[PDB]
Amino acid sequence: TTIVGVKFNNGVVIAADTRSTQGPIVADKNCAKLHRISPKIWCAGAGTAADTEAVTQLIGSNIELHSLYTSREPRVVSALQMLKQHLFKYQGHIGAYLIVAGVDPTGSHLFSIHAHGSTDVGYYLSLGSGSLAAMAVLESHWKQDLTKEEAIKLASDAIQAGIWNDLGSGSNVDVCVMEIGKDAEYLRNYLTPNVREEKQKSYKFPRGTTAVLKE
Amino acid sequence: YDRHITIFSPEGRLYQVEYAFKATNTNINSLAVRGKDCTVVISQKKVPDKLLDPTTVSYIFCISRTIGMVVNGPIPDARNAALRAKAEAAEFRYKYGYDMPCDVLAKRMANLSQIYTQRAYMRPLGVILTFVSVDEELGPSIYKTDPAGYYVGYKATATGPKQQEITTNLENHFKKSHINEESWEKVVEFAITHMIDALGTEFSKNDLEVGVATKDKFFTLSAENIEERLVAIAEQ
Amino acid sequence: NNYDGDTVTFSPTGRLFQVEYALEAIKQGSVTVGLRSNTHAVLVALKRNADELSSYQKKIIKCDEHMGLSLAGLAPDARVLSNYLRQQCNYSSLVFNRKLAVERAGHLLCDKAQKNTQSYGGRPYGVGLLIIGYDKSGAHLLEFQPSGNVTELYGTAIGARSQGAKTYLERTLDTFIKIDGNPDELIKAGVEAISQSLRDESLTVDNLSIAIVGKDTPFTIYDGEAVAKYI
Amino acid sequence: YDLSNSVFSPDGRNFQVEYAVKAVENGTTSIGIKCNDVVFAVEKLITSKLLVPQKNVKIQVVDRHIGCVYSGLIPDGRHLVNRGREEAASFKKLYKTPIPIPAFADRLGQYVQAHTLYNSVRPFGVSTIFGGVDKNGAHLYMLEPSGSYWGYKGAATGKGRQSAKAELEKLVDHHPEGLSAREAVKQAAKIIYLAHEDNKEKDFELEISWCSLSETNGLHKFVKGDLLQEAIDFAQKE
Amino acid sequence: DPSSINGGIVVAMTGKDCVAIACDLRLGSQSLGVSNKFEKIFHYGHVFLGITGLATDVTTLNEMFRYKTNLYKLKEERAIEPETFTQLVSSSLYERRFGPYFVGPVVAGINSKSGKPFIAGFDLIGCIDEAKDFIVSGTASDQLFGMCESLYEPNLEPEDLFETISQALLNAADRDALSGWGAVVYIIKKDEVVKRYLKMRQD
Amino acid sequence: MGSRRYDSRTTIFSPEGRLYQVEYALESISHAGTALYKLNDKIAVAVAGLTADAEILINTARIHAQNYLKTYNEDIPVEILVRRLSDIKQGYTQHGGLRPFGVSFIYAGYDDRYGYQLYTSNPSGNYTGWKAI
Amino acid sequence: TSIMAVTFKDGVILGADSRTTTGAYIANRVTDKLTRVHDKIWCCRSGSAADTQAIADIVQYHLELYTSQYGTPSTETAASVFKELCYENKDNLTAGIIVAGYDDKNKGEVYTIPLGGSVHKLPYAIAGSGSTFIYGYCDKNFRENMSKEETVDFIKHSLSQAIKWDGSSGGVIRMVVLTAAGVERLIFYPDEYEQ
Amino acid sequence: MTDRYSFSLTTFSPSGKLGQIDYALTAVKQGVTSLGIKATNGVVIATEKKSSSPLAMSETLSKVSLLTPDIGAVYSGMGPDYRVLVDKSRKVAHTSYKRIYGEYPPTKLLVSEVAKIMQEATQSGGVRPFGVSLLIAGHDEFNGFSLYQVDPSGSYFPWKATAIGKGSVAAKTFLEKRWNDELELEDAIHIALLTLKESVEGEFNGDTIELAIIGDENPDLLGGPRFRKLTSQEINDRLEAL
Amino acid sequence: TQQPIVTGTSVISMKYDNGVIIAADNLGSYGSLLRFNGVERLIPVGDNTVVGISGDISDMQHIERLLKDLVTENAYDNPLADAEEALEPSYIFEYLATVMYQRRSKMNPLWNAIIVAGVQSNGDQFLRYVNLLGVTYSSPTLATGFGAHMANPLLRKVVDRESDIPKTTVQVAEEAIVNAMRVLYYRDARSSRNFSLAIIDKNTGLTFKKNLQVENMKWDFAKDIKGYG
Repeated sequence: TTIVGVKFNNGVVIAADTRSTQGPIVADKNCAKLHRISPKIWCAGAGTAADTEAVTQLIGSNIELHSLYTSREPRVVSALQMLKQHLFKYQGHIGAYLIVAGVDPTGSHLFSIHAHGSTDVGYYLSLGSGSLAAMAVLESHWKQDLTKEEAIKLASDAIQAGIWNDLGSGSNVDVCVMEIGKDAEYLRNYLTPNVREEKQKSYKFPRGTTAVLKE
Repeated sequence: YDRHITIFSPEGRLYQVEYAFKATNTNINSLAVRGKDCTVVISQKKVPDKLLDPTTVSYIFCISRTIGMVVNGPIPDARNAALRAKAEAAEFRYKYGYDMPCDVLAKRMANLSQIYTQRAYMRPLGVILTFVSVDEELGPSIYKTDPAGYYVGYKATATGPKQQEITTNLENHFKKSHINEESWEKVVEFAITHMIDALGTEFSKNDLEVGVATKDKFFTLSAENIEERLVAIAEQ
Repeated sequence: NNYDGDTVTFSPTGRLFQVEYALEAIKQGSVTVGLRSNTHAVLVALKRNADELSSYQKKIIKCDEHMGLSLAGLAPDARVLSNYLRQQCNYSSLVFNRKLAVERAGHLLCDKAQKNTQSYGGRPYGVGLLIIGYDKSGAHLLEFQPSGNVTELYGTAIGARSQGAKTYLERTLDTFIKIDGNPDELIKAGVEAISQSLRDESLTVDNLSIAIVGKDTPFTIYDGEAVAKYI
Repeated sequence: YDLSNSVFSPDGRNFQVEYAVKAVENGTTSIGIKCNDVVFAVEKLITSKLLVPQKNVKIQVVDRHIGCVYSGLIPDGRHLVNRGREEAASFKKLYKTPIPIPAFADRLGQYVQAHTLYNSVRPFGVSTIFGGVDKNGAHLYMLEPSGSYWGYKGAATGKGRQSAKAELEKLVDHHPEGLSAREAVKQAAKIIYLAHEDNKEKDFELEISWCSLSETNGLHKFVKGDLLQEAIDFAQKE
Repeated sequence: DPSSINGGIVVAMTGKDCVAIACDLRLGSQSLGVSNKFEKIFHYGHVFLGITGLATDVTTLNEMFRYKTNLYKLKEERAIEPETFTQLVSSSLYERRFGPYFVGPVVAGINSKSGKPFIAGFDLIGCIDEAKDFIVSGTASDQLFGMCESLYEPNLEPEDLFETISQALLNAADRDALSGWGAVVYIIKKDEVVKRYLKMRQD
Repeated sequence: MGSRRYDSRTTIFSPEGRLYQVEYALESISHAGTALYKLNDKIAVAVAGLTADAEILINTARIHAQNYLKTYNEDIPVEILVRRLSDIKQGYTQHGGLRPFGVSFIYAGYDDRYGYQLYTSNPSGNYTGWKAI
Repeated sequence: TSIMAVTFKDGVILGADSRTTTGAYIANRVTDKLTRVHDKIWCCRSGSAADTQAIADIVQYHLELYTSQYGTPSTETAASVFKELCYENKDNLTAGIIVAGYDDKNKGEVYTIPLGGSVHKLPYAIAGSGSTFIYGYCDKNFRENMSKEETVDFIKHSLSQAIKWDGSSGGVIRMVVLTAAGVERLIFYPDEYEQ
Repeated sequence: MTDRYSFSLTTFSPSGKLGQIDYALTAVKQGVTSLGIKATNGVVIATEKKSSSPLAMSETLSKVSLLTPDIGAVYSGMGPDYRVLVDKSRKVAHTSYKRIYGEYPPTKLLVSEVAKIMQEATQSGGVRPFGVSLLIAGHDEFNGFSLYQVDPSGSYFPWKATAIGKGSVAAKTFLEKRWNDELELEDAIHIALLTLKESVEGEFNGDTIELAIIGDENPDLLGGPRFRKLTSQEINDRLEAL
Repeated sequence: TQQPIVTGTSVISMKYDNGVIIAADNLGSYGSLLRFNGVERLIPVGDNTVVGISGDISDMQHIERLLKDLVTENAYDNPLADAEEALEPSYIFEYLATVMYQRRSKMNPLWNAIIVAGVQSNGDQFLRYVNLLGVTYSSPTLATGFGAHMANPLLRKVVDRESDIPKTTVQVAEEAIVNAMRVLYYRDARSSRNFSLAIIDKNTGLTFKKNLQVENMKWDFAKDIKGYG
């Protein structure tokens, strides 16, 4: 699994791979790893998929309740605090590693959370099994003066490198762009460089091949 | 027993809440006005007994860094409400990672008052609360809560026995034209002059207590810092 | 009265009538006298019986080898308080290996009695107590009322017709304080003091109990033939 | 409307608290005077000569720097002092510093006010005068059965509270620059002796304590010995 | 592990306007067979659930989901949909975070409103795997994956889909020691539901 | 004076041996309409008075029936469910201090042991089978 | 990994590195190990990140309540809160915490709280894995009543040595100065202390 | 300090009436006329707003709340009770349905939950019934558009066009005078505005009434929700064409 | 609790004809690292009690806070809290032993070895030992940890039995204590050169000597040792 997040001048971009495996066998080749906590706050998770999904859903429900209660737009810091407190309450037994990114009235924010509840900030972050290749790519091709398209290209490059150079990652690239003052964030497989070739021979059996005892 | 516990009368009223409202009136009057980027609250500090220490007789509490509260009513319930509000604001800051908005705290206190009026084993508090702040997303903000669990925001507000005169003068002033002064000292002087117009007694420096909520923080003015406005008002 | 159904109601003049009824319950009890000197403390109790075929109820309860009490009023409340005092003395002797002071026991009883006069659902105690003890500060005698008021006196008397014994103790105050070398003389003084409260009655070996504590004297109770020579 | 603890009257009053104040009114006279550095004085009624002199101490000590006196139902005052000791110990354990006098006053006020919110309990029948010395100087406070408390230059409560208040006001007016410690003790003794005139036909015992910077090292100590006798003689002379 | 004690194989494929779900019938204690009539596919309204793993957990999940489905139908006065049932199954599985059932549940069915075939799989703790091609569970998941990666074509007719899923299931079971003892195939169409039993070696 | 507001001590006997609250609830039901829910696939219930308490009791009955079905793998007999609901209603008439329910129930159910049966129940907790209404 | 606090003459300066490693890999190349508890009285933490963050949040909430209710907390109050949190969870957390503060009365205070929950004041404090390599140097070049610039130079030298000789320590050097003037933030890049 | 209020405060009268519920209904009746009309493509909920003081900002308090992105509510009666009940309903809509099934609850089930909450106040110990009557407007995929009324007794009823408050009888008569089978969202809004203007004594502008609608879809507000609360300017524009 | 982190060193004590002497160093070792210096491990309680603690120092601070709380509590409503109702070494030791045993029984011990020393109100010298597991015993000479193996043999050469106690003056006991501290600094790798010493005498009272230093050490002969053959 590879997940990256890059903060440009007026927003954030979150990208991820789309392969989920159990042991040495690929379980699903089109898994979605970008989670919608708030209409402007999106998180991506690595580790135990069920734990990540459940924690994201619970935090999203609590965030929606808070936004209804306060009649105010939700903030990235609130989700960060809730996620880190929930993860710390379980002493790391909930194995989820998260990258959270959002846009709120206070600006644009990007954080990383670990399974034990520790959090950190940065302008570019990478998580997952193939996070080292993505981190190397980010260190190679990052500058503080980035536009939207430069960031959306950097994220794709990092995810592709992590896909190529890690056995735990593969398939397609999912992108999500958050910018101050607009929604966007509707990419959904920007790149799909893993198209399978056609089979040499068709394997459709003629009708009546299988033996039937009773119906 | 409909007049002794918070249960409905045959006409559908709660007499204990009304009695608490009556108990909200010593008879100190207080005023709150919001300007361009600040909020000002003024209260009467009546200490006719010389044995009391004047600095300890106050009805204004700094709930959080940005939020201040002025209470009308008996001081024990006022301190109870102040402690509850401070605890709620601190818990909100710890849990959600950002400062509690003034209207959120007002809504929480209103919910607590409603719970008090809904259960038969807890009497309503006989105080009226006014929270003032400069919210990061709403600018100057004033919100008042009453013993009935009701709460609402005000452009300006007054609490006390003769609050009708102050309200009438304020609404006439607003019909004439918030306050268009960019410095909080001018707003404080305007509030003092308005209170003198409504409640003419030539307040001295020991007859007033002033709290100012700016963007950075909420604070209160000492007697030496209080006597400078009335000198400025007189020299004008 | 409309302010008498519970202990959590104040009268318009600021009185607790349940506590007053508990106090009046003491006045319907037998007279008990307590006194002390520099070295010894003595309690004298007059006992009662239901009829000629019944025995006389005990009026002196031992709390510890250096502290005891005598009761007037409801016996079960006295038993509860004595058990509490025994528990406190045992706790002090176990945890710190120090003999509990009489004043500490007085404070504990005051707090326990107060806690029953302020909460709905309970009632105040209905017994008065005279507690004697000896500790590092000497001999001590204390008087306990159900309201939680604990006093320290050279001599006192509770129960019914107690004014005679109290008047005798006040008149002879300068005499029994100096009685240090003779515990029996102090016992005689206590007996003569309680004799003033008798209403056409004679002291017998069946209705007289005498408890004593002292410097080199563990808390000792005399009843029956033990009190033959003190009559 | 005078049968339950937490029922408002049609005019907004709580009659149980007023009856508790009436109960406080029957108590003995207790006064407290603050000096520049504080001094607490109490009158103990000698109901009979059987009582052992100097064995029924009424002034209580909280931590090592707080002194408390009360007028009213003595067991209620003792219960309040125990609660204050618990709160002071908790504060000291949590923050390692002795609890400031305003914080202690706020804790006591919250406790007393909470004892007026439900009809399962009754309000305390005592009025408390308590004070001491902390990092911000010398403080004196007075707390009532309603839970309201205030800081005072001089406070008094009990049967003879009016004469004591008049004497305190006269002393405050006559000393705009403050009082010393020994002078405050002498004035407290004189005020107690003057306020004892509400009874006359009853012997009384005077108990004095003080807590100030210098001569007590910021701690609370009872005035006993030659100083107390000098104060008594000064009070008798006046 | 408890998931490899009783054995079992469940597979599910999608067709043009229908689904197919097939399962094995063997139930045995380790290497000793016990029963050859232990079906692992249950039905709730118009949705189908195939469970693999510990047999007692399979029965417990069947009873619990029948309970929940009956209560849901009573409350909402309508039959549950495959996606709603998938969410319910995932939530129920995650409820036992530390005491999870050793199960391999698979959900299939046709949505009444949209008519779109729907198939999903789950892990022991309730992670949804929504695949549009096929879903595989049991002690021979690798064999089923190898059989279904090839031989499978999108939008196959139910007649051809039956043959495809039957061949895949039979060839996967023939190479698994803990599965066999017959096979059951359900072809789920728009309110048709056809059930068939297959002929296979008895090992 | 903790709480002397006890509304006539709902769960006590009258001097004649009657229960005032139960009779008042019966009066309320008699003042209601004249008698549509499904407890399970084979049992239906009609309600009279205080539809909210009726819905609460119906939900409880549904939970009980589903628990019986899970436990025994068989549909619950009508009599068992009616008896459970009647015991639930009677529990509030003897202890708890709360007011009794104000709902009258008419159950129609089919089981494999009796072949179609009808019952009625009232706030007193007594249930009776009827040949016809 | 390399944390320090020094009180010279007018306040207190707290210094730290910015390297966070999840083993041999550097998880965060530039981390802010200096965390604010109050306006004054705040310093840096070592050890496990999650435990330190939780303790810092709890202490900040407690001191916010203390400020709102009883005035202004001292440095010793914050040290006591940290000590209680570390000692009651002795078998549950491994943080290690230095707390530094300023106030008018004492003008700079430092408190060290190692594993086990004990607390010591000391005139200067060093902690972390890299500090093991600078115990002698810090002992040979510390003087009381130094100027601000001398303190900055001393911290820079000690932290540069710790960064050089410790594998798990060292990004940039972050310093925070707390005096009567206010709170000042300083950053020193690798090209400065390596030469 | 103990609660010791375990007994119920609502009991049956000898005539079979529940006094507290009747008194709560009396308190509700002396409120503000709020009405709801169900149409073929939406449901409209309208109410009047009062001014406690001239200096009070009316927009700080909203008498119509969003329960779910597809369900909204209005009240007649005691405002604080309505606010607390709205918070409780918002919590219940998540902690009981959405966190289990992954979808927002249908309108009927949410109304059932709210009715259960209001009924629990009429039978438990040491409480009083809520002094509010609620109108719930919602849309769900299978049940379409629905409108419900919940009383303090906890009994809820479905309505096609209903009104509560002081002018409840006159408003109900006006609504029942002409209610066709082809009502549209804008037609329902116009009818609601006419009825509210007739019921009100004057000052009928955009800042003295509050209206909300359920229907269609608002992807622009997704960031779509079917609940839209009309702004004051839009209400004024609609009143200009009244 | 489960393992000590910052640990103290040996505490030694002995009885002389008119009182008790107890000494302990001022090190706060962190294993093999002498991390902390100037740590006082002799806690005076009242005017007649000294408590010496060896082992984990966080627990030492915890129980010294407990001792402060006990001293505060003893003065409540106690007019004779400084004359006749004051705390005694026996009461303090009983409280400490009860606390230690209760902590042991819950499997959450205080990793300390504690020596309580003082003079009783009747003039009898009190000197007793406690530790984790709640094991208590008394002896004319006591030592905890490492000093139990080296300081005790030397001290027992002066006070070997009870009858030797009246024959020992304060000067001889103090010299023996200083010599034992010097030997401990010679042979203990967790020892420090600086230590504190407390004397409790029935007549004079409590004398506290801080910032003492080990002196008169011998190192000259080390010039003659070379190699290892």
